Formats: sequence, structure tokens, C-alpha cells
Amino acid sequence: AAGVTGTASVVKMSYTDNNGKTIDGGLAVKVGDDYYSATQNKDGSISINT
Amino acid sequence: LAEAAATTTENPLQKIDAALAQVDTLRSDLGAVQNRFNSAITNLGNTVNN
Amino acid sequence: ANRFTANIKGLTQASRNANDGISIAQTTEGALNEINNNLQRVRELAVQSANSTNSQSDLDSIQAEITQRLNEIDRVSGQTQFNGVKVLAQDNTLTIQVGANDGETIDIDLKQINSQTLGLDTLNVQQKYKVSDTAATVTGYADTTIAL
Amino acid sequence: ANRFTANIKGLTQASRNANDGISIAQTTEGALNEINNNLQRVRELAVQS
Repeated sequence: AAGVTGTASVVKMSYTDNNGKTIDGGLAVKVGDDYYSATQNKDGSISINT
Repeated sequence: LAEAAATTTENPLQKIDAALAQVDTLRSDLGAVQNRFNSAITNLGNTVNN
Repeated sequence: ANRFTANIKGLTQASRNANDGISIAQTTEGALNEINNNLQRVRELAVQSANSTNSQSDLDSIQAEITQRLNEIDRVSGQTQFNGVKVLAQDNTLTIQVGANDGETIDIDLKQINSQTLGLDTLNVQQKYKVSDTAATVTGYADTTIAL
Repeated sequence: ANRFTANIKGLTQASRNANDGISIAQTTEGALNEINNNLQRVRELAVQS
């Protein structure tokens, strides 16, 4: 509906800093090279943040 | 409620430091908002006098 | 004598008008003072950020305070008003009538001041973080209104 | 003048509201401080383990 032309998947995010240390992020919906952030319902079903 | 630990917890120190990072991030936010309030109050005083 | 009285009334009211002018000048100056203090603090932070020992979390904190200061600047810019006239929201000219005749007037110029007209909206000290992702395969179920 | 009076009263009340905000911020930060101390102790013990 938002007109994003691609396939979608659900992923869990991890970040790194220039020193090589790591931290964890939330859930995001991946569309090829582009990411969107997501939340999970009480049932494991997924929604994208808006 | 705290679920019962079934096994020994690996990489504990990473997790503890992640928690420390959470805490300090929140403290930073609160300090910043305090400073904003100080500025707002100063402005209100001057405005009222004028 | 009647002419004299007319001029006397006019000049008295003109004195009142000028008083009004001083008041609005004072109000606007007062606002600008706090904006100035905010900018001082932001420069302090900018100086602090350039030190190469800062870890990226520290840059995040510094950017947090910078952003809040800028938001406060915009708040003062948008909200400040005097007798309904929003002094600092827009560029505009005011004219005060200080004599008894046409054009015996004084002008006050005013400017829109905020993060945008100061060219500081893009102020950011954050270094790029590195981004990776992993496949969170959620097996699960939920019901939909469509009937059986 | 009446309009000015309204503005003055409102701004005074707003000042007091801002004070309330500062107070709640301080309270939260203090609790966070105690929590930080506890976490430090836990990290120390984890190292010792």
C-alpha cells in the first residue's frame, strides 16, 4: 500500500562501533538493501512502526 | 516473574555491560531534559518581568 | 491657542506610543539573551565532541543534549509573543508613531530566528554505526476475522 | 492591559509546572543511581566467579 516494490522478511538487528564492539537492536523488516523497524504483538504476529 | 535459570549463563559480562549502557543512556536523557527546564524557567522569569 | 492644545494632545499620545516601542524592544531582547546562552552551550559541546577518544555512545549523549538545546531554541522562537504579535517567528517591520504628523515615525525590524534560519538543523556529531542483520524466523499463528 | 494581565498569570503558573517537571526528573535519576551501584557490584562478582 505504501508502494514499496520488493520482497520482505523479518530480521533482528545488530550494530558495531568503530572499535569493533557490538550491541543488539530490535526487530526490523528487511526489503533488499533497505530496512524498516517492526514490533511484535502478543501472539508473535508482526507490525511495522508508523 | 523471573523464570528459573535452567543452565549456567554464558558471556555474563557482556550482558551486564549492556545493562549498564541502558542505565547510563537513560540518565543522560533525564539530565538533558532537566537542563531544558532550567532554560524555560529563566525565560519565563525574564518574560514576566518585561 | 486651540492649535497649541491640539499639538499638545498629539505629542502626549506620541510619548505613549514610544513607551510601547521600548517595551516591545525589551521583550525581544530578553528572548534573544537566552537563545545566546543556548548557543554558548552548544559550542561548548561541539568543542567537546571533536576529541578522538570519545566512544560512539558518548557522541550519542553529546548529540542528545545538543538536540534538546536546539529544540528549546525552536520553542522560544515559535512561542514567544507580545500583545499577540509573535515577535521572533517571522521577518517583519514595525512602525511606531512618535510625532504629531505623517512620517514622524520610527521603524523596528524583526527576524525569524530558529534552528533553520541559523543553519543549524543539520548539526550532528554522531559517527556512523555499523549495521548488520539476522533472520528472525517467527513460527507462530494468529486468527483472522474471516469465518470458517 | 487586561490581556497583559492574563499572560502574566498564565506564565507564572507555567513556571510552577516546569518546577514540578524538574522535581520528577531528579527523583528518577536518583533511583537510577542506586540501580547503577547494584549493577556495578554484580559485575564485580561476575568477574570473581
